[PDB]
Formats: sequence, C-alpha cells, structure tokens
Amino acid sequence: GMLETPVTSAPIVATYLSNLPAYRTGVAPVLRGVEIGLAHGFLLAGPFIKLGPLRNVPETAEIAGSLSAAGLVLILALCLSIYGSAQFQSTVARDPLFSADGWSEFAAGFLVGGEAGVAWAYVCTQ
Amino acid sequence: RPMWYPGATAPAHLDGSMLGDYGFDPLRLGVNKDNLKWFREAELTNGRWAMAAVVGILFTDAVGLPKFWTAGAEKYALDNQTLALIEVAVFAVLEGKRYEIYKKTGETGFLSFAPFDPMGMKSEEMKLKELKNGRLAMLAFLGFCSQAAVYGKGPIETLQLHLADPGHNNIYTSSVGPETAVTVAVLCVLPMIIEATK
Amino acid sequence: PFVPPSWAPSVFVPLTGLVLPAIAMATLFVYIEKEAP
Amino acid sequence: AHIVKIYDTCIGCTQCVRACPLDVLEMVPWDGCKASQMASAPRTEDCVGCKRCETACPTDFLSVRVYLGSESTRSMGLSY
Amino acid sequence: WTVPTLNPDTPSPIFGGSTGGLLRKAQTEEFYVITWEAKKEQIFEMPTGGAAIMRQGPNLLKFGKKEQCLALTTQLRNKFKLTPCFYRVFPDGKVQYLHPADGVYPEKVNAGRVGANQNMRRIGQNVNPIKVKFSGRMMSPAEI
Amino acid sequence: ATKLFPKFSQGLAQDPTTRRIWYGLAMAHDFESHDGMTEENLYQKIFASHFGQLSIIFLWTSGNLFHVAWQGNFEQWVTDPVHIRPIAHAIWDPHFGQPAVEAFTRGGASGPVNISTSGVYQWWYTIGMRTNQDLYVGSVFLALVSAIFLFAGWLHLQPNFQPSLSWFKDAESRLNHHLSGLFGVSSLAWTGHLVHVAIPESRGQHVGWDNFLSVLPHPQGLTPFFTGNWAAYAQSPDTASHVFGTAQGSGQAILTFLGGFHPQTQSLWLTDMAHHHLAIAVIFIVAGHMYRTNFGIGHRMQAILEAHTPPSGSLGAGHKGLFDTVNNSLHFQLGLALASVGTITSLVAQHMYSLPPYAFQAIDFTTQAALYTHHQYIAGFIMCGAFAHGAIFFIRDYDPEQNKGNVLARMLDHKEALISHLSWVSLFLGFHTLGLYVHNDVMQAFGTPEKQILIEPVFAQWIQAAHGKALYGFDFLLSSKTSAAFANGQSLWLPGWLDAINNNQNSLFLTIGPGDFLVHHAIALGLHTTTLILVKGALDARGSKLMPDKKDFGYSFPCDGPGRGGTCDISAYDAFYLAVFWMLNTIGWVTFYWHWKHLTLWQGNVAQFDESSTYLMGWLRDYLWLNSSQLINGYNPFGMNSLSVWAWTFLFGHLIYATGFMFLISWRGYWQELIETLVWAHEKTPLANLVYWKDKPVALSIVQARLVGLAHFSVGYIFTYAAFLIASTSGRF
Ligand SMILES: CCCCCCCCCCCCCCCCCC(=O)OC[C@H](CO[C@@H]1O[C@H](CO[C@H]2O[C@H](CO)[C@H](O)[C@H](O)[C@H]2O)[C@H](O)[C@H](O)[C@H]1O)OC(=O)CCCCCCCCCCCCCCCCC
Ligand code: CLA
Ligand code: CLA
Ligand code: CLA
Ligand code: CLA
Ligand code: CLA
Ligand code: CLA
Ligand SMILES: CC1=C(/C=C/C(C)=C/C=C\C(C)=C\C=C\C=C(C)\C=C\C=C(C)\C=C\C2=C(C)CCCC2(C)C)C(C)(C)CCC1
Ligand code: SF4
Ligand SMILES: [Ca+2]
Repeated sequence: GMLETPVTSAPIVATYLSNLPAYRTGVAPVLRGVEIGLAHGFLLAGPFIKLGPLRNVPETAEIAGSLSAAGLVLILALCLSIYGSAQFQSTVARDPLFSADGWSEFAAGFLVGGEAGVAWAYVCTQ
Repeated sequence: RPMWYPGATAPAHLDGSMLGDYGFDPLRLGVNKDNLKWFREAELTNGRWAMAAVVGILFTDAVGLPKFWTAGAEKYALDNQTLALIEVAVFAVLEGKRYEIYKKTGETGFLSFAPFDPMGMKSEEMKLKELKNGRLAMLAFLGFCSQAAVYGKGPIETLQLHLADPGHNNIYTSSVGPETAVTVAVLCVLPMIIEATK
Repeated sequence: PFVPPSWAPSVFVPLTGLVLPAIAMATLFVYIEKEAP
Repeated sequence: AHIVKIYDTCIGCTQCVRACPLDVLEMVPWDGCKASQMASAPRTEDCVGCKRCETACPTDFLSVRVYLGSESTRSMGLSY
Repeated sequence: WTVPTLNPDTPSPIFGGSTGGLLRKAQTEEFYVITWEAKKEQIFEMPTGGAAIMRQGPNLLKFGKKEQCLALTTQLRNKFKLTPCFYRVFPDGKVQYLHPADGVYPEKVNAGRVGANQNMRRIGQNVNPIKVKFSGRMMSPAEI
Repeated sequence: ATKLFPKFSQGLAQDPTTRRIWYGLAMAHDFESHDGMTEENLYQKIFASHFGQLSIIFLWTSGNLFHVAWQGNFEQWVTDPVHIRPIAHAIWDPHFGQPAVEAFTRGGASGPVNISTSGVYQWWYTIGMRTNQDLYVGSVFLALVSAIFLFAGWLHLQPNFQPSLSWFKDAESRLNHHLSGLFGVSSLAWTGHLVHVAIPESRGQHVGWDNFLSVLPHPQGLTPFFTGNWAAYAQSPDTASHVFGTAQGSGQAILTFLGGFHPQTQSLWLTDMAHHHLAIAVIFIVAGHMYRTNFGIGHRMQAILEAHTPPSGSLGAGHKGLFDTVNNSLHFQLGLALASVGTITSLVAQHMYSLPPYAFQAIDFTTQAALYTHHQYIAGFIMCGAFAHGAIFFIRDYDPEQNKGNVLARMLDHKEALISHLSWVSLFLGFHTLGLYVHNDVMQAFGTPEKQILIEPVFAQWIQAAHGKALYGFDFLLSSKTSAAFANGQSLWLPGWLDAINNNQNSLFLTIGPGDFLVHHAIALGLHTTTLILVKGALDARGSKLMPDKKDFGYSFPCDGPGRGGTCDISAYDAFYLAVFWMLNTIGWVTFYWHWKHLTLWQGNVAQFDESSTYLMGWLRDYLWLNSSQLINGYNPFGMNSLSVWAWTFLFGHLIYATGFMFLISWRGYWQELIETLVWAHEKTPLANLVYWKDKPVALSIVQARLVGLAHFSVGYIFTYAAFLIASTSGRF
C-alpha cells in the first residue's frame, strides 16, 4: 500500500522522535508545553539579537532582541490558544493533549516556557 | 429582583442562579454555559485584585508616599531584573495551583487550599458581598487611573479639589468634558432604546 | 479643543496596527471554525 | 450535491451512462422512444460535475443536464 | 441475485507500495474497497500510479475515492474482460455495496430499476427563474 | 460537521473545504440568494445596509476633517495658498530611518507628514472654513451624524420599526420627496450657506453661528426678494481687483451671473454658484410636485408609461408593463442608478477640470490631475457595474410574459443586430486608429514627419468656435460680433465667459489638433468595445446558440464543460469580467491624454504635445519615459527624498499587476494537483502531522480565480498610475 523507506523506518529515528516531548504520550500537557516553549524561546532569541535594526548599537541589541523574541512567543501562544479553541469542540490510548483542556494547558505551558527561555537566553549572553 | 435599569428583562441566560444578577449582558458574551463560569471566576479575581490595589493606592496618598503611577520609578533595595524573575517564578506555581482548584471545585483558592477560609465565615451572602465590592473597586481603580490621566495629583486630592467647587470642578469641565457629556446623554437614552424595541 | 496629545500616535498606531487586528483575526478565526450544534 | 436531470428527449443510447466516471446514471425501462430505455440519476450524491454525460449526449438540445450545487467531499472529488 | 458481502481476508495484488495511496480520510471519514476475480496472474496499472500484478483468483484493493474504484473497474472490464465490484467502508466497520448496485451494469437496462430525477418535459419548456425566485434557497427552474 | 459560518447559506456551511470561507465572504451581500429570504425581508436588509453605508461615508468625512484640523496646516495655507503645500496628516512609522524622517518633514510641519492631493483645502477654503476650530466642529458634527445614521440602521430592523413591502414600493411618493426635498431643499439650504457664510467670508467678514443672526447677507435685507425687485441682489458685484478673503475690491451682490472665472483665484464666482444653486433648487422643488400621492392631483407613472406607445407600431406595445418590471426588480433600478451616477461622475470630472469651482484649484496641478483621474476611474467602474446589473436583471427578474411586445422584449428580439453593429463600429475604429498610428510611427521613424496623416478635428473646432473661441476663425454664433446669440448675452454673462474661453492659460476649451482627433478616436474605440462586451453579455445572459438554457444556471457559473467545442467564459459574469479590462484600458487612454495635455500646458510648451501625440513613440518616450525620471529616482544608492514613497508604490503596483497575471493565466487543475501533493506531504511529516487543518485545502474555484486575478490587475493598475501621476506632477511643479 504505502511506500516504506529506511528514512521513515529506521529504529534510530523512531527512537529519536519518541524521545521528543510531543511524542511522550503520558506526561502532563503543561509540562510538554513548558519544555517545548523553553527549547523554542532559547533559539528564537538569536535572530532578533544578531540581525534586528538595533544590532549595531551596544548595550541595547540584546535588550531589543529579547523583547522581540518575547513578543513573538506571546503571538505564538495566542496562536496555540486559538488553534485549540477551533480544533477541539466536540467528541494505544487517547492522548490528553488533543483536547480542549489539554491544548489550553499546553498553550499556557508554552507561553511560560517561551518567556522563561527568552529570559534565560538574554542572561546567557551577559 | 432589581435589574440594571428600571424595567429591564433578563436575556434568557441570566435568570438569577448566579449571585449579583441584574440581567446585564448586551453583547451576549455569556451565552455559553461553559464560558459563564470562567467569566465569573475572572470577574471575581479581577475584583479581588482591584480591591487590594485600590486600598493600597488610597493608603499611599494618606501617609505621603510617592504616587501610584510613579512608585515604580523609585529606587528600592533590590534590582528590577531580579524582581521580575522572582515575580514570574512564584506566580507560575501559585497560578498553577489556583487553576487546578477551579477545575476540581469551581472557585478561587490559595496554594493547596481550595476553600481558603481559616476563620470560616464563608456564607452565601459573603460571596455576593465580595462580588459587589469587587465591581465597585474595579470602577474605583478605573477612576483612579482616569483622574491621574487628566488631572494627575491624586485620588484623595481629586476628592478634595471637587469639594472646593463641585459645580465648576468635574469631568464635564475637564479636558474630556464634551466626550463624557455626549456619552452620558447616549447612556441615558439607552434604556428607552431597549424598551422601545424589546 | 479636541486636540489629541503628542503621544497619541505612538499609542494608537501600534494599537490599530497590531493589537486590534490580532484580536479581530483571533475572534473571527474562532467564529469561522465554530461548529453548529 | 450537484443536480442531474434527465429530459424526455432522451433516445436511450446509453452513451451518458458509459461516460460517467463515478456511476451516477443508469438505464431504466421506458416507452417514449425506440430503444425503450431512459437515462436515470439515482446516485447524484456521488456526482462530481465533470459533465462528461453532457459531452456524450447526442440529442439537440441535451437530454441530461448537470447544475453545480452544494459542494461536499464527494462532489469535490477529494481523496483526503 | 443477492447483494454480496465484503471479505476482509481477501488477497491483494502484488504491489510494492506508493505515495498515492490512502490518507487520513480513510481512517476518519471513509474509504473504498474493490474486489474482482482474475483468470490468471497479470500486470495492470494502478489508478494511483504504478504497475501491480493481479493474482489468480480473488483480488482486493483499497482506494480513497469512488472514482479510483470505477477507473480500475473500467480498466479491468475493457482490457482483461473481468467483472469487478466495489464497496464503501466506514471506520466503524459498516460496508455498503456500490457498483453494480442491482447486480447488472448500469449501461444495460435491467428490470426493477425505478427512474429518478427524470423530467417529463424538454429543456425549452423550463420556466423562467423569476417564477422560482424567493424560494427556500438558490433553486434552478429545472429542480421543479 | 456543519459550521456556523455562513449563517445565510446552509449549503456553504456544510462545505468541508476552504471554499466555504471564500464563498461566505463573497456571497454575504447577495441577499436574494440567502436561505429563507422574502421580498419584504430583502427590502428591509437593503434599508439597513443603506444606513450603514451613510454612517461609513459620514465617519470618513469627519476623519478627513479631524486629521486636517489636527496635523494639517490649514491655518497657514489660507494665508498663502499659492506657495504652501497642503498637509494630509502626520506620519508615525517606526520603520522610518533618519533620512526618511527629514525627507518627509516638509510643508512647515514639525515632523513627517503627507501632502494632500484630494483638494479638500481649496474646497473648505471656498465654502468658508478659515480656522482649525471650524474643521474640528465640522468633524464632531459629522461624527454625530454618522452615529445617528448607524442607530437608524439598527433601529429599522427591530419590531415596530420595520417598514412594510408596500412602503418600499411607493415610487410616486419617493420620487416626489427626492426631487423636492433631497434635491431642491438641500440645494436651497446650500444657497443659504453660500449667501450667508461663503460669500461674506470671501469678502473678509466673519460669519459664524455666533453672529449669523445679526449679520445681513445683503444691505437691503429681504426687501427686494418680497417686492420682486430681484435685480437688486445682482447690483455691485466683486470687481476685478478683489482679493479673496479680504474686503479689498469686494462688492455687495449675492446673486450674479457674471460668468467666467475670478481673476485671482481662477475659479467660479461665489455669487454665481449661489445663484446657480438657487435656480436649480427652485426647479427641483417645482419638479417634486409631478406625481400623485394622496391629494388627487399629480401623475401615476404607470399611466404615463402605458400612454406612450407609437401609433404605427414601430415600438410594438411601447412601454406597457414597464412600470411593473421596474418597480418589482431591484436590479433594474440599481442598473439605472449606476448608469446615471457613472455618467454624472464623468460629467463632474470634465466640468471640474475645465471650470474649477474652488479657489486656487487650477494652480494645484497635482490636485487637478488626481481629482480628474479619480473620478474617471470611479465612473468607469460604476458604468461596468450598471451593465452587470442589467445582465443580472435579465437573468433573475425579466419575465417575457409580462413584458410581451414592449420595448424591453423587442431589444432581445434584435439583439444580434445590436451586437453585430457594435462589433462593426469597434472593428472600424480599431483598424483605422491603429493604422493611422502605425503609419505616423513609420513616417517619424523614416525621417519624414510631413508624410504622416494628420486629420484636423474640424467638427470639434467648429463647436469651440460656436462657444466663442476666435482662434480657428469660423466667426459664427458666439464667435461673431454681429450674431443675435452674441448680442443677447453681452449684458449678462458673455463678457466673462468669452474672456475666459479666449484665454489659452486655463483648461476652458483647450486648443485641439490632429493628436486630439486621434486620441478621441481611441477613446471612441474604447467606449464602443467596452459597450459591446457589456451589451453582448447582458443580451446573451438568458441564452445563446451555444447555451440555450443559460438562464437556468444563474448569472455567475464556471462554464458548461468542454463539450460542444468548449464553453469557457460563457456566463454573463465572464462578459463583465472581460469588460473590466477594456474599461481599465479606456480610462487609461483618457487619463493618459488628460495628463499629457495638461503637463505640456503647465510646462508652457503645448507644441511638444501637438507634435508628439500623433505617433505612439512620442507617447511612450516624451510622456511615459520622460516623466518617470524623478519617480524612479525617489530612492537610489546615493540616498532618498520625499518622492521615494511613490517609487515604492510604483513597484508595488507593478508587483500586484504581475501577481494578477498568475490567476489570469494558470487555471485551477494544476493548483489542485499541487495542493494534493502538499496535503500528502503534511500528512506524512512527523512533528507537524499533530497539527491538522479544520477546512480541507482546495484550489480556488474558476469564478473565484477570475475575480482574484481581476482584483489584483485593477489594484496594480490603479496604484501604478496613481503613483506615477502624483510623483510626476508634484516633482515637476
Ligand atoms: C473596501 C471594500 C472591500 C474590502 C475588501 C477587503 C478584503 C477582501 C475581502 C475578500 C477577498 C475576496 C474573498 C472572495 C474571493 C472570491 C470567492 C468567491 O466566492 O467567488 C465567487 C463568487 C460567488 O459566486 C456565486 O457562487 C454561487 C455558488 O453557488 C453554488 O453553491 C451554493 C451554496 O451551496 C448553492 O448550492 C448553488 O446552488 C451552487 O451553484 C452561485 O454560482 C452564484 O450564482 C454566484 O454568484 O462570485 C463573485 O465574484 C462574488 C463577488 C462579486 C464581486 C463583484 C465585483 C467584481 C469587481 C472586480 C474588480 C475589482 C477591482 C478592485 C479595484 C481596486 C482599486 C483600488
Ligand atoms: C474613516 C476615518 C478615519 C481614517 C481613515 C483614519 C485614519 C488614521 N487615523 Mg484617525 N480618527 C478618526 C477617523 C479616521 N482616522 C476620527 C473620526 C477620529 C476622532 C475620534 C480619529 C482620531 C485619531 C487619533 C487620535 C489618531 C488617529 C490616527 C490615524 C492614523 C493611524 C491609523 C489609525 O487607524 O489610528 C487609529 C484611529 C482611531 C483610533 C480612530 C477610530 C475611531 C472611530 C470612531 C472608529 C472607526 C471604526 C471603523 C470605521 C470600523 C471599520 C474598521 C474595521 C473593523 C474594518 C490613520 C492615518 C493616529 C495618527 O494620527 O497617526 C499619526 C492617531 O493618533 N485618528
Ligand atoms: C501596522 C503596524 C505595525 C507596527 C506598529 C509595527 C512596529 C514595529 N515593527 Mg513591524 N511590520 C508590520 C507592521 C507593524 N510593525 C507588518 C504589516 C509587517 C509585514 C510587512 C512588518 C514587518 C516587520 C519586520 C520584518 C520588522 C518589524 C519591526 C518592527 C519594530 C521596529 C523595530 C524598532 O526600531 O524598534 C525597537 C524594537 C524594540 C524596542 C523591541 C520591541 C519588541 C516588541 C515590539 C515589544 C514587546 C511585544 C509586545 C509586548 C507584544 C505585542 C503582541 C501583540 C500583537 C499582542 C516596531 C516595534 C522590526 C522588529 O521586529 O524589530 C526586531 C523588524 O525586524 N516589522
Ligand atoms: C424630503 C424627504 C426625504 C429626504 C430628505 C430623504 C432622504 C434620503 N433618503 Mg428617503 N424617502 C422619503 C423621503 C425622503 N428621503 C419618503 C417619503 C420615502 C417613502 C416613499 C423614502 C424612502 C426611501 C428609501 C427606500 C430609501 C431612502 C433613502 C434616502 C437617502 C439617500 C442616500 C443618498 O443617496 O444620499 C443623498 C443624495 C443626495 C444628497 C443627492 C445628490 C445629488 C447628486 C447625485 C449629486 C450632486 C450634488 C453635488 C454636485 C455634489 C456635492 C459636492 C461636494 C459636497 C462633495 C437620503 C438621505 C435610501 C436610504 O435608506 O438611505 C439610508 C433608501 O434606501 N428613502
Ligand atoms: C450601488 C452599487 C452596487 C451595489 C449595491 C451592488 C450590489 C450587488 N452586486 Mg454589484 N457591482 C457594482 C455595484 C454595486 N453592486 C459595480 C460598481 C461593479 C463593477 C465593479 C459591480 C459588479 C458586480 C458583479 C459582477 C456582481 C455583482 C454582484 C452583486 C450582488 C451581491 C454580491 C456581493 O455584493 O457580495 C460581496 C462582494 C464582495 C465580497 C466583493 C469582493 C471584494 C472586491 C473584489 C474588492 C477588492 C478590493 C481590494 C481588497 C483592494 C485592496 C487594495 C489594498 C490592499 C492595496 C449585490 C446585490 C454579484 C451578483 O449579483 O451575484 C450573482 C455579481 O457577480 N456586482
Ligand atoms: C494590445 C492587445 C489587444 C488588442 C490589439 C485587442 C484587439 C481587439 N479586441 Mg481585445 N482584449 C484584450 C487585448 C487586446 N485586444 C485583453 C487583454 C482583453 C481581456 C481578456 C480583451 C478582451 C476583449 C473582448 C471581450 C473583446 C475584445 C475585442 C477586440 C477587437 C475589437 C475590434 C477592433 O478594435 O478592431 C481592430 C483590430 C485590431 C486592433 C487587431 C489588430 C489588427 C492587426 C494588427 C492587423 C494584421 C497585421 C498584418 C496585416 C498581418 C500580420 C499577421 C502575420 C502573422 C503575417 C480587436 C481585434 C472585441 C471584439 O471582438 O470585437 C468584435 C471583444 O468583444 N477584446
Ligand atoms: C510577480 C507575480 C508573481 C508572483 C509574486 C508569483 C509568485 C509565486 N509563484 Mg507564480 N506565476 C506568475 C506570477 C507570479 N508568481 C504568472 C504571471 C504565472 C503565469 C505563467 C505564474 C505561474 C506559476 C506557476 C505554474 C507556479 C507559480 C509558483 C509561484 C510560487 C513560487 C514559490 C515562491 O516563489 O516562494 C516565495 C514567494 C514569493 C517570492 C512571492 C513574493 C512574496 C513576498 C516577497 C513576501 C512578502 C511577505 C510579507 C511579509 C507578507 C505580509 C503581508 C501583510 C499584509 C501581512 C510563488 C508564491 C509555483 C508554485 O506553486 O510554488 C512552488 C508554480 O508552480 N507561478
Ligand atoms: C442593460 C440593461 C439596462 C440598460 C443600461 C444602460 C442604458 C446603460 C447606458 C447608457 C448611458 C450612459 C446613456 C447615457 C446617455 C445620454 C444621453 C442619451 C444624452 C444626451 C444629450 C443631449 C440631448 C444633450 C443636448 C445638449 C447638447 C448637445 C449640449 C448643450 C446642451 C444641450 C442640452 C442642448 C438596464 C439596467 C436599464 C436594465 C435592462 C438591462
Ligand atoms: S446520452 Fe442523452 S440520449 Fe443517450 S441515454 Fe444519456 S440522456 Fe439519453
Ligand atoms: Ca468664520
């Protein structure tokens, strides 16, 4: 039926994907959101810091970059919240993340983790 | 059962089961039963925050401490960077524990205590008093910020200035006079608008 | 007088350009995908 | 769903049924023509609106007509 | 003639797989299953792309839409002169026989078929849209 | 499952694809196609929509007034309206760098601002506005009017306030009130404002709400009006040395018909405009007593229509039954209204550039060009809409049984003759205009400019001579000093009109030559071809030989399939679709001609246009290539100036136009297959398949694709020409 290849059938990549927080299937959604948010905010703080309009002025490039990354994390959190509200409206085991309450807790955890990751990336450059 | 004006009608979803009901929902945002509980909890916590904030602002002007809109610029015995980190770290656990309380019980709580009442005067009448005082404090905080926006000075100072010349010192004689006058007239006409159509 | 303050554009332009469209887009997006009972 | 209609000018040549790619039309007994057959559309819920049946009709004007109506997963021919 | 029943334990043609197969619609909405009988092993072209080998005897295949099943039916009937039949399967397990609905192919007239959507008039005799205006919804004069 | 949106269409709400949102957005105002819609409900929804539209219009006007009063320089522009550029509003953009900040900081403002090109400064100055307080009060008043209109729209939908269907069909009462009240009384009130405020403010006398009850508009005070000595209001007018806004050289008259233009402002006299509004107010009020409503006297439009059939039967039944087919069809009324409004918009553009009504408007070249182009494009779009609604009327509301033998049925009876003759006229005009152009181009390329065909426009020059222009030398009617028409107006309005028309420095009946003749034929070709497409689409809307039952498929449908040879773009919607391109081309030709002739006029070299407008190479080089040098130099590697926004808008329009060509050339199928591959890619990708769509992704429909491509084409067209026109006219002057 479907096409099987070593890229999608290797046990190493399957274990790597299963080790990711999104494919844990059994932990609290807020913890998953916190982990994903931290991992995303830490990498997100970089481009705004090194390439923004205030990248050449000293003592404020990191400030502006971190604030921009924080705003982006806030926008992504709002996107996650509206996605959860418009996706789960009615109706192994079923993952609790794919539910209204689960996705709302996931979005809140993502917001907290993203802001913490941005703040940690800002102090890591000092 | 008094309503939000002499002769209103409940919008079919504010029958009176909730405390402090007056049939006020023109935008009909509480049409969903699930959203009504969350909005009620949000109203209660906003009222509690406004109550504490209004009492704090009123107490600072009496003693002579800096104004509420300039207290942040004052230098304290700490760093603002560390203050924000501690504030979000404590509130993360506090808000997480408060949210889990609402999912199990449906009301507010402190830490691991859902019905937080060490003294024990949790009555049905006390719950409505909290809502009424919270609503009054929310309007009071909005008034504090608005008075500081156009007049500055302070809330107690604003009340003292109003007693000097009540007929000449008011919102109508201020910089936002015509806007609030037109809004007051439109609001006064509003109950007749709702009663004319029904 | 009706003259707005000097800081009025610095507050209204970001509002109308980012806060209001985000709220409007989020509310409209939730309304479009809402399922009928 | 689309609206497929058969008219009395049909000669029962069965060309529209053979040209249908989703089995929407069929032939039923009739007495209004020499072929003693008439086209029918009992499975219009599966019609996509390709109008191949109109292309295969030889009567002037056509005896089968397809009016594009409401769109669904079947009418849009979506496999996903 | 009686309506056949789907046999889920039916061998499928020899195919190495492709990327044009089933999608999430088969697991959440519905899918289609085509079965046929082959007199010998023969290479045919899959409607989703590629070449498969039908085995001697029963053959079962799955498709995402009814058009793929009918295209395969047309190919098997016109080239190998076979008689295939398909069903619509739902995720709950319900099976619905689709073609040939009455056991006889629709191109040839069969007794018992009741005509549907037949207008006892010609196109030129259709009324004007003004007579159909202000109806329940958008209605064409041919619908009446 | 079934979605809530759209609430007006149950079939669209059950659509599980992305087509549901697009179709719900594009069919929101098609109330006739909504579920469970009746005639009474239809009229009520249109009533509410009308009130909402008025609210939006008034709010937009109040916004313009507020921004000019707040961030503009109206108080400084009134002092020197010749050397001071008007300010639209301030600019607050965090993306601006420092050079952009000092580049846009001009006009005497303290920060970056936009120079207005709408001409509201001249209009407000002419009607009486002098200070920012006046604009602020007007803005607040219009905002209150907008809120009142919005409340009226909401109120007329609630019970005990919804008008019945019979009230909406009272054509006689509505026409009487619109002619007497909406037109006559409004014009009379405008005359009162001009006589009471505009005229005294132009003479240095402030007349506001605080002193208009104690200030007399005329020194005789209503006595000549009641005694019939109306000529006393025309005595002692403004002299030729009157300074606008001051009492130096001012007069005492309030109702004159001097004609011509003011010697300083180069605009029409305020007393003449007041007298004009008074005369049309009396005429409209009188016309408002023609129909019978509730007092026995008056007319019934049905009787006038039924009693208007020729005896020989040349028009068949005449106009019998035309009253019912118009009163019961909203598309017929909308088409008539749009046709008249489009023609009036074109009339406004022509009269406004030729006879400037506002003070110091002719000197503002950018304002004149922008206003003319804006009104002509608006008129073209409205005309296309008028014909589109005529086609919609034929499909949805035309009844051949009720319109049996009248003029309406006879139009469809010989529609082939009309379409064929329109085709012949368009073919002749196109072949000859293009042939003369290519001939002149070959003559100019071979170095023989004396061999090109230059036909003198003797008919239009003859008309210009009839109006009083003595340049051509025809010497007849107003051009001859011994004619009865000339001698009968020498004491009322002919001196000023003749002095203004014989002046070659204004736009009042400009001198024309062979280039004007050729471009006028190009305009005729554009009008005839656009009319041919629109008329053919409206007449073939009910059917044709290829599609005998086209009326059974509605006004807009994709096609009828590839059978019968192919039926792409067979609906009437597609005819309007193809006609929009021709409308844009026609308006482009008229605006190109207007801009080039006025650019050469303002530059002081009309010979450039006279010698380069006869061949297309002159149009491409001397008008498009030459005038775009400053535009494309708005921003370069050496820096930028205040004209960089127009350069960015120029490239912006080019990009939108090219993006439209994509939806115009590539069709659905390719995109649908590509989207299917994208669906497979998203479904087979880990860490991303956890996020699924709510609507199935599908390619845009054929009709939607046409609409999207046309929208991009039109937006790019408009933005590109607007940027070029404003940048060239502002940079040159
Ligand atoms: C400032 C004000 C505006 C602001 C706009 C702001 C943002 C942009 C908003 C939206 C963007 C476009 C969204 C819609 C895209 C097209 C989708 C569509 O559904 O498209 C298709 C629609 C719908 O068509 C309808 O489609 C219907 C479909 O019915 C089908 O489905 C129905 C429901 O199930 C029934 O079942 C029915 O039986 C079945 O046949 C019917 O066929 C109807 O007959 C048919 O009319 O058609 C149409 O086009 C309808 C639209 C008519 C437009 C007419 C004017 C065109 C002008 C072009 C030039 C523009 C120039 C702009 C210049 C700018 C200068 C600066
Ligand atoms: C339709 C008229 C109109 C238009 C096109 C504009 C356009 C603009 N205004 Mg303005 N404004 C208007 C009316 C208008 N205004 C009116 C009537 C007022 C008096 C209350 C103001 C008060 C105002 C202020 C104080 C400021 C602007 C500013 C601005 C600029 C920044 C963008 C912005 O929207 O800010 C915000 C505009 C507003 C908050 C006014 C909106 C208030 C009305 C009553 C609501 C309109 C609702 C609208 C019609 C609904 C459709 C929107 C959407 C849902 C489709 C922009 C050029 C800013 C500026 O100058 O930048 C330099 C600025 O500081 N405006
Ligand atoms: C129409 C409204 C609008 C407004 C008001 C802004 C405003 C801004 N833009 Mg933006 N932009 C817009 C539309 C708008 N944009 C659109 C439509 C596009 C697509 C064409 C872009 C594409 C764009 C890009 C590519 C960039 C900007 C950037 C910027 C920032 C300038 C950086 C600077 O010099 O200051 C200094 C910056 C700071 C001091 C950091 C402030 C960080 C944020 C703004 C504050 C915190 C966020 C806030 C709390 C949450 C807001 C979310 C809200 C919607 C809920 C500035 C705040 C630049 C930027 O983001 O800077 C990195 C930049 O790279 N914009
Ligand atoms: C004297 C009484 C009266 C008056 C003043 C009006 C006035 C109006 N009616 Mg109404 N009506 C009346 C009686 C009246 N009606 C009666 C008795 C009936 C029942 C039979 C109706 C039934 C009725 C219906 C069903 C509708 C209206 C509508 C309208 C509005 C039309 C909107 C418009 O086109 O703008 C105003 C138009 C003009 C001012 C005329 C413009 C003249 C030309 C076109 C322009 C030239 C002027 C000049 C050169 C340009 C100015 C230059 C510069 C200022 C820019 C308008 C405000 C519509 C509506 O509801 O809107 C909410 C509509 O749907 N009326
Ligand atoms: C008094 C003016 C008037 C009125 C009341 C109507 C009313 C109506 N028209 Mg009509 N029309 C008009 C003028 C008018 N029209 C004009 C001037 C044109 C020429 C352009 C047309 C051409 C036209 C056609 C071809 C059709 C209609 C149709 C309709 C009917 C419903 C469609 C609808 O509105 O849904 C909603 C309309 C939209 C959602 C419009 C889409 C958005 C457009 C393309 C604007 C895009 C501008 C763009 C965003 C600018 C951005 C630039 C910036 C970002 C840089 C409706 C009764 C349709 C019909 O009758 O159905 C069968 C029909 O097909 N009209
Ligand atoms: C520069 C592009 C262009 C040109 C030249 C035309 C030309 C024409 N269009 Mg057209 N149109 C265009 C773009 C163009 N269109 C676009 C983009 C659209 C939107 C899709 C439309 C949509 C459109 C519609 C809907 C209609 C037309 C119609 C017409 C014809 C009008 C009659 C006429 O003017 O006679 C003059 C003839 C010409 C200008 C053709 C050129 C003659 C050549 C140059 C002479 C032959 C050269 C030489 C002797 C031989 C060379 C051949 C070589 C291989 C040896 C005409 C042929 C209408 C029509 O058909 O009228 C009946 C019609 O209804 N057009
Ligand atoms: C200038 C007009 C234009 C533009 C912009 C495009 C753009 C595109 N075409 Mg296309 N095409 C065009 C003309 C155009 N085409 C014409 C006239 C035809 C007919 C022959 C075609 C036929 C065609 C085919 C057959 C195909 C494409 C494909 C594509 C896509 C390629 C992917 C890509 O380039 O990545 C990036 C996108 C761009 C570079 C476009 C510009 C995007 C800008 C620079 C980004 C701005 C972002 C900004 C922040 C947005 C904020 C807005 C704000 C209001 C919020 C792309 C979106 C191919 C495809 O499907 O994709 C694989 C494809 O197969 N086109
Ligand atoms: C399709 C259709 C339709 C139609 C439309 C149309 C019709 C359009 C058009 C068109 C147009 C747009 C037209 C216009 C016109 C105009 C005219 C017809 C005119 C005129 C003229 C005159 C008569 C003048 C005279 C004079 C002169 C010469 C100058 C001086 C002054 C005087 C006055 C002497 C409708 C909707 C109805 C419906 C049905 C269908
Ligand atoms: S193709 Fe036409 S004539 Fe032939 S069977 Fe079908 S409907 Fe009848
Ligand atoms: Ca004044």
